[PDB]
Amino acid sequence: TVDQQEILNRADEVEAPMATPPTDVPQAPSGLTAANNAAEQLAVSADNVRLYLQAGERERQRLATSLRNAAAAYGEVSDFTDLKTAATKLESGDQGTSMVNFADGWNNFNLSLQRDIKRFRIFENWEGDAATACEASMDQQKEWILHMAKLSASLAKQANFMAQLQLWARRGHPTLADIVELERLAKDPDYQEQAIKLYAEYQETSEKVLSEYNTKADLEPVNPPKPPAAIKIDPP
Amino acid sequence: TVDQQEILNRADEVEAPMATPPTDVPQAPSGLTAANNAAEQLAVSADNVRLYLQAGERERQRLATSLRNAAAAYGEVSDFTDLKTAATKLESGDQGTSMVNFADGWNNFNLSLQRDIKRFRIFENWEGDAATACEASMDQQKEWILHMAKLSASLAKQANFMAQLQLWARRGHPTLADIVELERLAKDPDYQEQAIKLYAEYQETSEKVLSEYNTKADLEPVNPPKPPAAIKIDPP
Amino acid sequence: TVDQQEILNRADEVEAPMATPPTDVPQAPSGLTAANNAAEQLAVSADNVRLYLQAGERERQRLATSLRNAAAAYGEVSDFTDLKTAATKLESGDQGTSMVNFADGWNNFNLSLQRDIKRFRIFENWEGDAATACEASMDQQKEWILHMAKLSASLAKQANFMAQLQLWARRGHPTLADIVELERLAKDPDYQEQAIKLYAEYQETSEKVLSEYNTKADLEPVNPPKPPAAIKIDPP
Amino acid sequence: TVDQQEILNRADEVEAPMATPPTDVPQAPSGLTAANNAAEQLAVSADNVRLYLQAGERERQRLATSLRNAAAAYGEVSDFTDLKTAATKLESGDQGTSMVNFADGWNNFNLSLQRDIKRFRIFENWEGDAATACEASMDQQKEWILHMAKLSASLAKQANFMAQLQLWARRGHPTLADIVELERLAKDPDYQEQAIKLYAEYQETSEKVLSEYNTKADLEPVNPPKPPAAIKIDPP
Amino acid sequence: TVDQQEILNRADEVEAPMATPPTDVPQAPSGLTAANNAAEQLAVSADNVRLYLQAGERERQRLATSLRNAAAAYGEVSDFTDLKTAATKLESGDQGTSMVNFADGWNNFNLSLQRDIKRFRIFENWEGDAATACEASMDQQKEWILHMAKLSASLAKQANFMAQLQLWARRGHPTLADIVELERLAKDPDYQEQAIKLYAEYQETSEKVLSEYNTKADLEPVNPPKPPAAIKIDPP
Amino acid sequence: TVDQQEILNRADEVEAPMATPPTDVPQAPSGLTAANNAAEQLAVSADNVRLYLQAGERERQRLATSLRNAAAAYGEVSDFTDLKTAATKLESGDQGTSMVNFADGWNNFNLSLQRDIKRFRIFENWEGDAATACEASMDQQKEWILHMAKLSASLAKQANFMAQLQLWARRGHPTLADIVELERLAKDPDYQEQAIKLYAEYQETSEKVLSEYNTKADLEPVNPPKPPAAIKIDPP
Amino acid sequence: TVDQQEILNRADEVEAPMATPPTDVPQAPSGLTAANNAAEQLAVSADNVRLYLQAGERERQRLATSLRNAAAAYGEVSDFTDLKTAATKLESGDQGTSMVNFADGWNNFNLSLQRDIKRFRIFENWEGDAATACEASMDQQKEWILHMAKLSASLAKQANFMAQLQLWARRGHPTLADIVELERLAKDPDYQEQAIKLYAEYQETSEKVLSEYNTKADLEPVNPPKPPAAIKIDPP
Repeated sequence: TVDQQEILNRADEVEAPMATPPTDVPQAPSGLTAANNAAEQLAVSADNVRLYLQAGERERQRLATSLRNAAAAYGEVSDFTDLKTAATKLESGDQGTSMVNFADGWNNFNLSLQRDIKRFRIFENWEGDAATACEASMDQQKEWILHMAKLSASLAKQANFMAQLQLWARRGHPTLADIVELERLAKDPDYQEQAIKLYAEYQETSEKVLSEYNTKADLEPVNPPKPPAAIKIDPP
Repeated sequence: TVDQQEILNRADEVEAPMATPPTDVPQAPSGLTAANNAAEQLAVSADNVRLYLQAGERERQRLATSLRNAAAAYGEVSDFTDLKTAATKLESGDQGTSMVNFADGWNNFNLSLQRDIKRFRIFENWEGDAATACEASMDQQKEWILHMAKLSASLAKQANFMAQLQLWARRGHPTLADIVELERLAKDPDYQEQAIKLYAEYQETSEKVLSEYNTKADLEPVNPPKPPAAIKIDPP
Repeated sequence: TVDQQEILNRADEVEAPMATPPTDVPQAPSGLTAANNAAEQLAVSADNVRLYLQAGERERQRLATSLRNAAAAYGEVSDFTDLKTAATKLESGDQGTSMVNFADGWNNFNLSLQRDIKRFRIFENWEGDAATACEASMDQQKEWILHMAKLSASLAKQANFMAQLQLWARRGHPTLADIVELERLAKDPDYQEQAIKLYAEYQETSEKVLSEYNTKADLEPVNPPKPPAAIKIDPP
Repeated sequence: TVDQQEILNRADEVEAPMATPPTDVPQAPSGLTAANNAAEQLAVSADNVRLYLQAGERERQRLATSLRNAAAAYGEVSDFTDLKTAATKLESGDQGTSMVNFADGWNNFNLSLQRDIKRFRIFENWEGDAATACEASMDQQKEWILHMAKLSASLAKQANFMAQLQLWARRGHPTLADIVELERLAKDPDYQEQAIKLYAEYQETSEKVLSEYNTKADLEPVNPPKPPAAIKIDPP
Repeated sequence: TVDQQEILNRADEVEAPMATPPTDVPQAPSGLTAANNAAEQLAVSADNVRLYLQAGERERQRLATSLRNAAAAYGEVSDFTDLKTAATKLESGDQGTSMVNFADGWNNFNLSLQRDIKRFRIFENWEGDAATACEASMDQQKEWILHMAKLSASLAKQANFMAQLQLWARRGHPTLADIVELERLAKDPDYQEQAIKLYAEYQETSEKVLSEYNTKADLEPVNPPKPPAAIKIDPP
Repeated sequence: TVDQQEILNRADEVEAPMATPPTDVPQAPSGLTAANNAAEQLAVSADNVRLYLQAGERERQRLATSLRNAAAAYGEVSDFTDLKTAATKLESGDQGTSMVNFADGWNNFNLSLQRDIKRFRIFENWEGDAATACEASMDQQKEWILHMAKLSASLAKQANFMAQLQLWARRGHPTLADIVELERLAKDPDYQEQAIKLYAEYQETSEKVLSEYNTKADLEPVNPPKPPAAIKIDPP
Repeated sequence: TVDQQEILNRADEVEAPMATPPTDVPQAPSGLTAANNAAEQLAVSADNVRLYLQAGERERQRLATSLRNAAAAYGEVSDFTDLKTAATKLESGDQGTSMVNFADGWNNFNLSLQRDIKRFRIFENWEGDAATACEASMDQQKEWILHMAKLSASLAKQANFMAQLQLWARRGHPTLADIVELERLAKDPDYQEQAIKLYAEYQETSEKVLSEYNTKADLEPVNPPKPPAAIKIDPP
């Protein structure tokens, strides 16, 4: 006939908790202002993704309620200070370890969302109009979940990008020790022919690296779409 | 039953003031005419963004009013003068510090708008047609707010671009001191073989740098979309 | 109740004169035929923009009339002659100063149009169907004004482009003095081995520069869209 | 009241003759077959543009008639022979002067069409449904005229392109005199080591230049859109 | 009144024969298999274009009949054998002369179709609904004719492409005489150090040239659209 | 009157057999696994094309039946083993001859389909609604046939691509004989300085060639569209 | 008449089991974290594809049921530890053999799905509305199956990509043995001039290779579309 028990089991399965998203807060990789902006952009994007996940959770409760109603349809139930400032900022911070932890957490969440779309599979023994409509609704929830996983992945991708940017800038930029060297070796009045040249070259490379850093550390915000409305089935 | 108190609390939350946008006026980085044009373009774009923010504020008041009405639905409640002119203009101004302050303010505003979309989350305990319609309206307001944050970001991005352009032009262009040097060292009649060559090279590089400056300092205007109309719910 | 005085004040504000567009006529930067074509294209585009501005002015009068009617709804109220020709033309004219004056005027007009969209802001105290419709109409006028400002900007951009093209061609092309030199130094029969070589090189570079000049001096016409029709509100 | 005289004056203004298009027939720049094809393509495109201009003239008469009817609505009123052939063809013809005359004429026509859209401006003192409809019709005619001017411009652009192609090919291709030289200097049996090399190089460059010439001289046809139908207003 | 004679004259003009398309059959430029494929592709495309031209001819007869009916509405009326094979094929055939004759014929047809759209011009003295509809139908026929001319042009363009490909391959590929030379000079046992090197280089260049030849000689088919249906006007 | 005999003749012509597609099975050019995959992909694509050709044959029978009914409407009728493995596989197989036979067959089929669209030409003496509808149906069949010919061409193109890939890989990859040489010349303990270098270079080039081979030998599947449904005309 | 037996045979043919998809689980090619992520992404994508294949199987059962009903319609029926860590991870794992086994299995599945669309061919002897509708439904199932085969192919393609990435990284990155060498040869205090240079170069190349590895090992998820609903035919 009609297997109400299959429908009830599927209703409990569809609103079971999914994976818990990460909650760690990523810190700025360095002391540069663009780095702090990037870290704050990531934190805000993470908060917004968590918020929309709670919205999806509500949609799944409503879908489970509709399934239970559908089941009940059957039966009863030259000074160096600019260079020194740039270098000091660049070598401060944690150099990206918290970014990597952030990215790992969000990649894990990506994968664990992807593993959890079994709960939206089609029914074995249920058929008819209500079953078709509920399957369409579960399919929509599945699509939204996959989109959310993709957003989680893009979040982790941006965090990894920030970590690699920090490394690239750190090996492309004159060290604080090199700047202290160049300054002192400019305190002696025999090398000027060389030190002044080196100062100009450092100051060049520094402006160049920092311009690269400032533009590439401008992260896109992540806005999650709201989950599609669950199908509503009133109690009999 | 129906939690009117949740709706009233959400109505007060949705029309609470958001972050205040920055009001500082960015100055031209140099004395060049294109720089002044760019600064004025930025000032006008900032004014226009502030104006549309006031429009969005009105839409949020109307949305709060509609929520209060919906709640009441339940119960009672060769001369060097061209070179000298070019250099003098290029080294005048504040060299972009007010642009950087402008950009910082607008990036902060970007982030603080992004942090303030909690006020548009779905309802916990409210359901039905009015709740669905009000959620759709809040979702629209949220979308508009995110677009406005994106425009704020683009504003700050343009200001940062102007600051970097000023630096690039300043290290790519012969100094006023170098021009005074070249002129004087051309006042002595032994070096002509060299000074005339150097004059032509300077004048080349100067035209080149200034053409770059004039085209890249042509900033796009920013026109904000008007906020979507709030849903209207009449009093019972 | 309903503030008729706000509506009447807004009606007077919306049809107040806007900035006056520039009327100066840009001259050809040189004697080349493509330069004259470019100057005439600019003059025609400027005339067409001014014409459409008058159209927009009429639309704003009609909008003000509709607002006054809406207010009344409440209560009572080898020879060198080709080279010598090319050079002589290239060094004639004003070399682009009138183009720069033209561009400055049109950039100023761009900015002053952008500053004048306050007159289309939403109403504070007016609400209902007529207010919504009038706000939509003002929004349309605002959009058209911003498009017109963008066209003004593109006009100034083209004029600046012509000035820079004139400079580029002038420093890329052999001078009239250099051609007179090469000719005379070819009047003596000892240098032929050199002068004939130099003549061919000049004639090369000249064809090259003039082909560049002729294609890049082909300016797009500017056709302004007509302003959207104002909303019509009949007197009561 | 209603100014019939304004409408009648505008009716006479809208059907006044516009500029006369050029009628000169462009000749092939050289003797090459692709050049003759290009000249014939240009002649056909010019004929087709002139034909559609006559169509637009009829539409303007009909529009003027409709305006007069609308006014009456108010009151009473190794051998060298392949090289020698290629060179002989390339140096024949007029080398592009008639192309330049053609292009000048069509650029003048472009500009003079652009200057003649005043006749489609909105009305000062006429209003209502018929006025709106007639303004829409005049706007359509204006759009068609601007498109026709753009086509005229593209026609002149192609003619200029053909002239520049002729120059480019002429300075990129071995002269007839150089070929006669190479042949004769190959009649003496001491230089073969050199002349045979030079023959192969000429024959290379010649095939190369002629392939370039043949593909770039393949001109797009110009098909004018027919003018939009004038609005029809019957006599009262 | 109504000029029936104009309509009848236009009916005879519209169904007069147009230019006759060429009927010559293009031969393969060489003995290569890709060349034979290309020639057959061209022959088939030419046949298909001729077929659709006959279809258009029928549409013009029907249009003329409809015009006559509309008129009657008023009143009564290392071995070298792979190299030797490649070279022998490449130097066989007519080397592209029949391709050039084919292309000339089809370019002439292109132009003569373009010259023959006068027969679709608007009417001078005929007006009303039938005239508008017949003008729309003639306009459609004109559009189809222009598309057919464009297809004829593309046909000639492909034939010219094949001829140029044959030339390019012939001067890029080792001659049969050079291969006989290399073989014989490899029959003597003193040069091996050189001949074996040269054999490998030839065999390289030969594979390279033939791969180029085989891919570029893959011609697109030409499918003509069928002509739009003529408007049908029944006899009175 | 109405020529039924023309319709009956066209009905017999439209369902006459078309060309028979090739049935030969293409073998893998080498022993590489990607080559076997490519050959199997080609075999499957060929089978699928043959299947859809049978579908089109049924559609043509139905169209002929509809034509006969329409006619009846009138009257009565370092070890070297990875290198040795790679080389041994690369030099096995038939090196692409069966691919070339396959491609020839499918190109012939392409052309012979293109030659066989006469059977869908418009009618001479048949007119009216049924004739128009049957012509539209024949036009659709013609379009499908041209698409099928294009798919046949793409099939042959892929086979040719595989043959050229086999040649490219074979001359870009160290021979089995060269690998046996390098190994043995590494069996003697005097050359190591050289042989080890050569081994690394071979192993490099081999990985490089095989990666190229594996990615380019990944062939797209060919899915034919089903033929459009024939028009149905019931018997009178 | 109507061949019910053909329909019943086709119903049994359409729901016969298709090929069984592979079930092997691909392991990470190395010890890098991105490699583990890639392997897990592949495993999840494989699981999701298998799930949708089960969905398609249900659709084919329903289609077979509808066919049986349609049949019944007729009758009764400087330390080195970062380098040492990087190298140790890179050389761990199986270096991609399980990826290659995975890819082979999924390519086989691709091909075997492509070979199994005979079951959706059109009917020989069945005609009418039900036959047309069932053919459309089978065509849809065929389209879905081809899309699923394409997804299987993309799955195998990604696995092959991971294997090639592992090889590329392994020959682009300093060996663990080379790092042990460089460290020890830095334990002796005579070579520093060289070893320190080599350490910096290794550390460079290592960061470079690992950044490449981490970004290219970021695999797209594969989301299969759900199969189109089978046509429903109720029993008579």
